[PDB]
Amino acid sequence: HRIRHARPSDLDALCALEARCWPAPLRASRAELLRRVTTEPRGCWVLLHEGAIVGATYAQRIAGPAALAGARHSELAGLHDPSGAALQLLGLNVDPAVRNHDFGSLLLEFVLAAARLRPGIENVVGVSRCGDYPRQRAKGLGYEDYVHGRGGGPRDPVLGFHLGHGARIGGIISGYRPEDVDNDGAGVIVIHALR
Repeated sequence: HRIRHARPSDLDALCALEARCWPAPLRASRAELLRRVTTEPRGCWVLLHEGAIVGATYAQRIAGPAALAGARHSELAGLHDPSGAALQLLGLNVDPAVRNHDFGSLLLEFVLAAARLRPGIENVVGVSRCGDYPRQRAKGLGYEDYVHGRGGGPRDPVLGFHLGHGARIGGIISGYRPEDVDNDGAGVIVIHALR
């Protein structure tokens, strides 16, 4: 394994990794993937396995956790605040063929460790999602109750990824990502406190 900063040359691999991790409606464009790496150059990392980019994390520095209120998924570049006290996770992709390596938790704990070494960063936040909500929507369960685990069943795997490491839920953004039908267009704010 080897983790390094993302470079504009990795764009073809970052798009290839994006296509394996997400279906067509949920894929970032080549322009957006380039927008992230060039806007926050020292805030994006790639994970190399067998000489290939099997993992990628994007992030930008914004004002704080409150800046995500009523934010759309596509209209996120405007939040960039280089003097802000919080680092926003724009994405964390791990190739589906390397899931048994637990590389996902490695990239997350790497970002959390790198953010605690940058002066001024107080929180690592992001707008997560639910991977198995439609099975609960058919049971009558609401999104907010399912997200907060008040339904009785186990926590959502995509949310439990951040909850398991130490993230607390910071709210739900209605209509955050209208093409994310499995989440009813919603988005869950997770907050990784650092101190």
